[PDB]
Amino acid sequence: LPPGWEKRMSRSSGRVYYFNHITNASQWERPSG
Amino acid sequence: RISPPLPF
Repeated sequence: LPPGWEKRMSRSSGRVYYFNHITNASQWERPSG
Repeated sequence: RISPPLPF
């Protein structure tokens, strides 16, 4: 995954979700499928 | 405050 994809902790489930600020997209589910 | 809905 591109450098812009960070693994960041999400509020509700306490989950490690992938946040990307280059696309500004946010995926709890895996970006690569 | 910024928390995502899951794509599934």
